[PDB]
Amino acid sequence: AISKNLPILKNHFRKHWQERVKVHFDQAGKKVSRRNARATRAAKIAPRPLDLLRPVVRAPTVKYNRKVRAGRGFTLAEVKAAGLTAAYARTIGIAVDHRRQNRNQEIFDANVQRLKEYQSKIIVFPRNGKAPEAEQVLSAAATFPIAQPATDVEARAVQDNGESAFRTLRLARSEKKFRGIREKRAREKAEAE
Amino acid sequence: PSRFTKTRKHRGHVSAGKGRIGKHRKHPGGRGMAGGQHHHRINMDKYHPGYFGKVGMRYFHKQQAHFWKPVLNLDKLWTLIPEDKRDQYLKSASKETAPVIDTLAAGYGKILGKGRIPNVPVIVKARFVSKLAEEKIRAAGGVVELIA
Amino acid sequence: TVKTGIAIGLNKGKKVTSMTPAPKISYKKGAASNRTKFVRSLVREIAGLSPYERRLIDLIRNSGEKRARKVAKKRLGSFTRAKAKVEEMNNIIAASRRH
Amino acid sequence: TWRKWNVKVNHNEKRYATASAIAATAVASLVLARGHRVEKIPEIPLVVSTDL
Amino acid sequence: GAYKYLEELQRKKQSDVLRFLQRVRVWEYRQKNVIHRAARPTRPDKARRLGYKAKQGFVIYRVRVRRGNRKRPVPKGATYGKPTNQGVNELKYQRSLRATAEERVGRRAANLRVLNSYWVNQDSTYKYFEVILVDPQHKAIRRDARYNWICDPVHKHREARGLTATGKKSRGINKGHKFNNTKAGRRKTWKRQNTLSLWRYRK
RNA sequence: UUGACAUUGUGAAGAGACAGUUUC
RNA sequence: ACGGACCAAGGAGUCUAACGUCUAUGCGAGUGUUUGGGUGUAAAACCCAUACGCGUAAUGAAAGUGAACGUAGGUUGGGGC
RNA sequence: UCUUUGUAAAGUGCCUUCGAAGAGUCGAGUUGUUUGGGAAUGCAGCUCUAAGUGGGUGGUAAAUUCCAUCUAAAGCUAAAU
RNA sequence: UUGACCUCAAAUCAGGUAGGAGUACCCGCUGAACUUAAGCAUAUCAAUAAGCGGAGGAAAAGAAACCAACCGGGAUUGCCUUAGUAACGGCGAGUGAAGCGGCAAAAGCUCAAAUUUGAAAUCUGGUACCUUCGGUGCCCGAGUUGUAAUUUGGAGAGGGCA
Ligand SMILES: [Mg+2]
Ligand SMILES: [Mg+2]
Ligand SMILES: [Mg+2]
Ligand SMILES: [Mg+2]
Ligand SMILES: [Mg+2]
Ligand SMILES: [Mg+2]
Ligand SMILES: [Mg+2]
Ligand SMILES: [Mg+2]
Ligand SMILES: [Mg+2]
Ligand SMILES: [Mg+2]
Ligand SMILES: [Mg+2]
Ligand SMILES: [Mg+2]
Ligand SMILES: [Mg+2]
Ligand SMILES: [Mg+2]
Ligand SMILES: [Mg+2]
Ligand SMILES: [Mg+2]
Ligand SMILES: [Mg+2]
Ligand SMILES: [Mg+2]
Ligand SMILES: [Mg+2]
Ligand SMILES: [Mg+2]
Ligand SMILES: [Mg+2]
Ligand SMILES: [Mg+2]
Ligand SMILES: [Mg+2]
Ligand SMILES: [Mg+2]
Ligand SMILES: [Mg+2]
Repeated sequence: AISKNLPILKNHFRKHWQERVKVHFDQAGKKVSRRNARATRAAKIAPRPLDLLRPVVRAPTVKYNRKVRAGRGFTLAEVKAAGLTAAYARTIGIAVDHRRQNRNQEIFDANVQRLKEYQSKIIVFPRNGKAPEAEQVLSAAATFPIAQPATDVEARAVQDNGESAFRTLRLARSEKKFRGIREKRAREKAEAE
Repeated sequence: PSRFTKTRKHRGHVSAGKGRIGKHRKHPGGRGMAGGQHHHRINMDKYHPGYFGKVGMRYFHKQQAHFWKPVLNLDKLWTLIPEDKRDQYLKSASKETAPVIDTLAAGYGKILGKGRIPNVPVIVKARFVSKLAEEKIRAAGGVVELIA
Repeated sequence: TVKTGIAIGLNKGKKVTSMTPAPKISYKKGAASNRTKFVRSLVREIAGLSPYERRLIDLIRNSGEKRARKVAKKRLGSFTRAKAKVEEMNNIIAASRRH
Repeated sequence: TWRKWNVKVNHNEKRYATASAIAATAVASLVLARGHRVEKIPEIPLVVSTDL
Repeated sequence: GAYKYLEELQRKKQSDVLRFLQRVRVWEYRQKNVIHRAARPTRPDKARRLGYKAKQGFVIYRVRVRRGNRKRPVPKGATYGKPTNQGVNELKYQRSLRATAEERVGRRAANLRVLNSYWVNQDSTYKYFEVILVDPQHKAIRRDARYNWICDPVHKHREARGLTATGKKSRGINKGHKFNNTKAGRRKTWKRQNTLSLWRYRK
């Protein structure tokens, strides 16, 4: 029934919803279990740092392309430029992504330098021999954090030529909107001698 | 808590506040939005005009991220400079050394012109700008550079 | 080609330094090979034509390519496949008629 | 089971109440009223050496 | 090799050669039992590319299944409900006939595991299929690391659970926006989308 | 129950219209 | 007119999702630690990054555009000073 | 503590030709069902049935130009659930 | 006449395997109506209950014929969001995802299509012995209507050079 001045509600509770109620009573228990699992895995793989090194990539879409973030793995071109094979990089703790491609030089150099830093800061134990002392560092991400590149200086000179950025945007929008009809018009005008 | 509810006060009183005649029942007028066009019409038309019918055209598979464009007014433009360089820039308004404000980095898509910035030159980098916002920035002595 | 450097327009977007990644071996999934061209030619001259291919060739000879394309669009599922099939019938007719 | 059991409190209000409780520990009348036998304590707050 | 010629010639199903072979073979299959063992694959290249190998422990069965719709098995066509559920005749089974074929062969040969199947023939009444099966008990399969995965008990009756190629297609197991209802299992997706999730500190 | 397509192939006649096609 | 032979015990506006008005509290152009991580005397308490929600802009079906003539205006009341 | 092994195995740079990649399947029509998927989201039945600089997808049906992106019709795989 | 081959049989032949139970969770099939719409048929309940088949300690999914349209991301799963939104709906009642972003966990790969052709290099079984979750010798058999090595698109292969 409808009465009084109230917003129209859309509470979706017309199915057997009480059969599928999940209450996360186990939030604390699962946090403890995750911490125990991490401690167990760290002990099992010691002294490896519990996570692979990840590349820096640009987030897609207009909403997020202003930010960089960790990607899945380094490209084959990036690994080759760093001077090692993908098969060996995967064995020395480098995530490798065969399906990502490089079209951005700044990203490519950033990831190559990231691999150079990793290889400079890494110690690889010989396959057969006496291992030297090495304390376990747990986080490659904390050791090699992702940094947002600097886009501009803090302050500089005003260089104005009176081009009216608003007019620039208007004219770009108009040029795109009328690009097709102008091409057609030029096509028939060219055809008519 | 239950001890503060009118249910405790209604103990001993027959109808529990629901009335002897009206006599609280299950769904006397229907369930949910039943009767919006028939017997709840007056409430619908008085409190929710425009509820029934279609307006406009559909957009199949609309992605809200395409329309991401948060707005920043000129009167808040100077809050994108951290306060500890803010006063240093406010005094000595210099054309040769004017602060650069990257509004996209701050998380904005378009600069709007609610107006009255101080008469100090600034380089405002934005994806979009309103005509009045650009005129006020240029009047203050700055410039808008377009970025993507 | 290059991004203009503004948020709208024909080539909108940020101007970055391009790199032209090396070509994947995929993107050549549909490429023909000498092995496959030989196999397909031999199988075609072994098996011959389907009844609807015979009908298409007859229609090309009598009624023309427009009606042949219409019938091939009915038999296959799409206009683009009809055009490709009619072109292949035309090559068959030309090879059977030449010399 | 899906009755609400835990209650969210704003972090700042939690810190407000903690600060007030800490300051109340330094009021002799408040501790005595709360029920502690501090009638012969030298001074409140009571600070002892780090050797403890 | 010759498998490439076999692959290309099999695609010429309305050529005179294949029309003749299909008519003779369909009569031969119709004479035999509905399910019967095949001495060798009829299409060896197709069996190869579906995973068949000519070694002990690989078995081929041939099965025919009745074509057409699934008539709703209600007495006298009476459905006791609303008009939207009153249909009897134009209803379609949600699994393919090749899935029905695989399941009947697996029931016949419960000691084996259905690996794959392929179409071989059809007439108006029956579609004919050949099913590749692997014997999990044969030591030639228990060794040979490339194939002893199917000895794992989790692969019991995968044709019954829709884990073959036709089973995954009928289940709609594919990537992309066209399969939003069915990527991780449609009943699992429905449970996830219809679960009320409440936290300790209510959001 | 009636029509269409599929199952569905092979000879002729010959209504023909007209290298052949096409219904009959 | 209907229920009630008698007594004991049990016996009926609850919880949840979303929300309106009002009130209290914190902080305020911001606000929300508790998805998660850290930590722990271990489902508690304590601590925290990036995001995200709502808010700080509207309007149009939409493409779009987008808030100071002026002591942020004038007139009439207006508590207090 | 034994051991064995390089003419085993694997890896990398430059020049040349090449580079096989799944068919009653994809796809199309129609019927039923299903989906938020709307000139049709998936599935299935019947009919038709491809190609190889090809094919699929790019959420308004169609023709004509491009462009982007992946590589189906075969298969295995722990954890977080 | 004798010996093969193919196909099909028989045996209380040698050795195995399937069935049934449980079924909270999982993978499919089949499949309602009560109910709501203040009536009712599409719709809703609900792609649910009941019915049927099939697993495991998890299952399923899974290394893109993906998402996108960006300066691009990059197997699968799950949480927080997206969002009660785009959209569907006697456009009524109702219903209703997905991309991006933060996070938990992270892991990658295998066949078919290629002449070993100067050498079927492959495999079951039986038997004898032994260091017995197996190994070796011998033998029969399987297999060229193709068992090994080699390659899986990110590649990779023949040749040359190093
Ligand atoms: Mg009273
Ligand atoms: Mg009473
Ligand atoms: Mg009463
Ligand atoms: Mg009433
Ligand atoms: Mg009325
Ligand atoms: Mg109905
Ligand atoms: Mg009465
Ligand atoms: Mg009485
Ligand atoms: Mg009584
Ligand atoms: Mg009582
Ligand atoms: Mg392929
Ligand atoms: Mg059904
Ligand atoms: Mg699997
Ligand atoms: Mg026996
Ligand atoms: Mg009703
Ligand atoms: Mg009623
Ligand atoms: Mg009624
Ligand atoms: Mg059930
Ligand atoms: Mg078990
Ligand atoms: Mg699994
Ligand atoms: Mg692949
Ligand atoms: Mg993903
Ligand atoms: Mg919202
Ligand atoms: Mg629904
Ligand atoms: Mg090799």
